[PDB]
Amino acid sequence: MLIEIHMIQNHSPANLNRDDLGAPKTCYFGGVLRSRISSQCIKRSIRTSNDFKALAPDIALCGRMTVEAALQVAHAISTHIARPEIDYFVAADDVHIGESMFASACFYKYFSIDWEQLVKNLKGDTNLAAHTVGAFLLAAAKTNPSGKQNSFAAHNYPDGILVEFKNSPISYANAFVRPVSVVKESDLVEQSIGQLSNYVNDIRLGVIGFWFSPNNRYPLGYKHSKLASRNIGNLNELVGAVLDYIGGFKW
Amino acid sequence: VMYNLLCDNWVNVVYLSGKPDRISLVQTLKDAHCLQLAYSNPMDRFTVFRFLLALGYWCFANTNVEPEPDKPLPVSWIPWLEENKEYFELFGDGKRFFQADPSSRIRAITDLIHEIPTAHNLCHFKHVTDYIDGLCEACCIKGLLRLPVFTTVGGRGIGAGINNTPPFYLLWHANDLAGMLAQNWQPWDNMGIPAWLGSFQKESRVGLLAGMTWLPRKVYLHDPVPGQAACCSCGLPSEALVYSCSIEVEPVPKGLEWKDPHGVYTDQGKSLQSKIKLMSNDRYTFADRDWYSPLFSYLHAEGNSRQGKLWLVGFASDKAKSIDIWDKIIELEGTDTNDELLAQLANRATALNAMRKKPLRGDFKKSVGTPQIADIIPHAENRIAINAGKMTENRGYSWQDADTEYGELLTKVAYSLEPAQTVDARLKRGNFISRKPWPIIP
Amino acid sequence: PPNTLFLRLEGALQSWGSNEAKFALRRTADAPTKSGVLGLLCAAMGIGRAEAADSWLPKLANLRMGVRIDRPGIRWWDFHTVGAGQRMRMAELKAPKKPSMVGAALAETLTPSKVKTRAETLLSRREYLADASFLVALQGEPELVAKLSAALAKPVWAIYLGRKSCPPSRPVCEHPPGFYNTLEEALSAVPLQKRWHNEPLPQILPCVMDWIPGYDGEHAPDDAEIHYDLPVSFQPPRHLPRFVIRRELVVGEDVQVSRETGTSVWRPKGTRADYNNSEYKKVRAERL
Ligand SMILES: [Mg+2]
Repeated sequence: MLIEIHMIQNHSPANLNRDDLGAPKTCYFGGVLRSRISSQCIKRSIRTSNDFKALAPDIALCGRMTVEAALQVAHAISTHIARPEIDYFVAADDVHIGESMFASACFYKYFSIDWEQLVKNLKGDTNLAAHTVGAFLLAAAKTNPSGKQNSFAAHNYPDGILVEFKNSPISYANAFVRPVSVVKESDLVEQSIGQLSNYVNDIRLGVIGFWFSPNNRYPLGYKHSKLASRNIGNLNELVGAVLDYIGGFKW
Repeated sequence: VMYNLLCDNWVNVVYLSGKPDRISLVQTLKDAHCLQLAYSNPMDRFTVFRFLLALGYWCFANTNVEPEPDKPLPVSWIPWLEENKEYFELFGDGKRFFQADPSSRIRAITDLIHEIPTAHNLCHFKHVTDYIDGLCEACCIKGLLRLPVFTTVGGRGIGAGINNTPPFYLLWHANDLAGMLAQNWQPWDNMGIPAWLGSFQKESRVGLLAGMTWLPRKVYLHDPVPGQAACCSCGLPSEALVYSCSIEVEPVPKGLEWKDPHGVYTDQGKSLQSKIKLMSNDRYTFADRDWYSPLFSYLHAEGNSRQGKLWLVGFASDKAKSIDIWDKIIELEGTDTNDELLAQLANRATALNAMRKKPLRGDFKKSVGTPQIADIIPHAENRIAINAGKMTENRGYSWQDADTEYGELLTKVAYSLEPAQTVDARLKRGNFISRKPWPIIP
Repeated sequence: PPNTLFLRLEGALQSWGSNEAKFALRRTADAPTKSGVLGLLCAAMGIGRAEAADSWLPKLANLRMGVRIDRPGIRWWDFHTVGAGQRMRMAELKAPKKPSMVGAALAETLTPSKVKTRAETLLSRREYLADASFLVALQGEPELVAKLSAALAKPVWAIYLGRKSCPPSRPVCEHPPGFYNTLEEALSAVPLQKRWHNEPLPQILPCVMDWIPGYDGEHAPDDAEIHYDLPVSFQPPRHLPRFVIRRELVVGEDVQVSRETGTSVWRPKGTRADYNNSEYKKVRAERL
């Protein structure tokens, strides 16, 4: 059984990951250029952080030197066309013009957890496997890369999570083939979550899922569809729901 | 304990019917027209080739029979290596192949590979531990034959091979053993003494047989100790391997005017090496492999224009670490020559650096300039690079025909770099889509 | 009964490594290689890495490999850093004098403190392919294809697309297996799918096929290539050259084009209720 986490978050003007020339990392999707944050950034972003440190843990989850790690992280991708910009800065003497650059985008992320490998790596432990899964959930919901954060204080918090228990690993990145155009009667986040809605409404017509949104801000689906099993209003409650669907489990 | 190349099977070849195998040197000389040499790394495929080249040169030297094209190799080649059976041995207390007297500088048999890390190298992409894992005799032979051609410097007091920096290695490819043997048969009046004969001497200032088989290092190669896992080079499950040996460094004396036929030299006589790294610095931009360097050069000094497949081997280095080795194949016939256009084609990386480095507006010192163009350079480069043999001779594809390939990707870039909805936005995109690389001859 | 199964590969980014990477420069190939699909199928069945070489790899290596190119990728590069702020493991060990004790006898005396650590930064650039689609159609025994399809219906381990960070965005088990005589007819049988209504469509769809040995003899053609992606062992890796040909298939005569079968844009709901509709007048009258 695989536990799959769907992740939509908005981010302020900053530069978390850069290449050798310094540019914001960028992939190609849907006929245009996409803003990109590496999966090997979210790893060593969540990993070795203080909030996550709460048989040995953090080895069965993410490996180090035939460890067979049971967590897989994918490349975050923007839901609109990448729009880079370059800032001009000068230096003082208090007694020449350079260039820095930045990008702003809303990213979709995707998390997958293998339960059987996690239990096998726990030497038969089961409460510890669910404990580590919960720990990774609370870490991943509240972790950012430590990029150029002193100058661009990018400390945004998410806007929707849907969790899945499907039979085989499948992402929803193909929902963002068409780039999102902002209309007057909506915003970027609402249209992104609607594009996520009109790809889970399909497939079944053509499994279950727990959904959470903070104080139920941007409800999944723009009708009364049952595209998500339950809609919840807390991060702890969503984690407890995940543990409850795994089995009798208290947080 | 006892190992002989003529009898024991080490030559990893693939038959033309579709079955790869490992047969011996005598058997490869026997069949020689229904197979191809099967070695994934360019180094082994070049070294086994040069050893067969030296063998055929010595067989012509002591037999005086040429190998006719589209025919089996001469039969009289076989008994001469049988008579001189004592000169091809891998072990024993006596005459040894690619070995010399032992010494005290004890090193494990891992430095004989440029891709398997040893000493202070980073074993992050290949987890190797010293005096734990070793190589088989076929792998020992393969690592032995690479010292003449890919010997770079080793720090303080240790030099390179006879060619100093190993340059490009260009040769002509064919689909059977006689095919490539028969395309590079040009002999010389002076041969020399190859390395498999008696104790080599520098003597005076070389030739053909002695030129290729120069020994910058001596190797010990002790007997295979009974250590067992499988392998690490070709992964084959095998028997007792060798784990420790000796290597001493032989300096090359000053002078010694030697010209490698496959090697490529520059205007000053220095070697012409690859132009690749892992980083796009202020004086380099990462595009693809450099197939355009040894072209306004091969086409005037050695090799000239001839019909066949020109195989390019580009082996990069810096100090004592290899970074990237690649191969390529291009098709030519000899469709005239424009010296100026070949010169511009030999000088292209500076044009790419100048195209990347251009500021979007204004001008600033130490300005990196448009790094998304640095992202899209490799795709148009690899779309261009399929007809390298057609760009070289200018049959139907030109610099201007190569210029059009950038338009689609670059129009895709212009939307992102100017994501506005003004008249000025689309006009800047139109000016931006007219950026083309410009030719620089010197 | 069906004799050949079908696998669908698609993702935002993918990479399939070639022979031309023995260092920190990892280059990719144009198409998914045989070894990649063999590894994914071994993961889906759940065979051990030490077990693949024992009567499990050649059994599937006897199959015929067939790939079709729906839409090819843009060559992309990602800059990778290893060991920022940490100390890495280096390969040197002290010389144990006598050469009689080496290998496994030496490894019994190895300690965690015997190793030495170096703090540096290992830089690499890895190539990925963006927006690419492929179909893998493997022709084998009908029982073997049934076992393969049952295994990929529910994979024991998680599956990726060449590298562990490349996720599936379409089902690999989307296509049911069928019975066909040739790989060409099988690759032409699976149709071509569109995502949205107006987009470029490739008029030619390249296909990669294994070179049939024909009768006894029949030396390889001049237009065939070599490829070192026939795996014999996976720990440590052992790879074997193979013969590869290339064929092409023109769209519109042996592969059809399917419809969109869905909606791409999301858009808000309908405001602007009509005041001339009959239901409006009925509800207005009842409310009055
Ligand atoms: Mg070996």
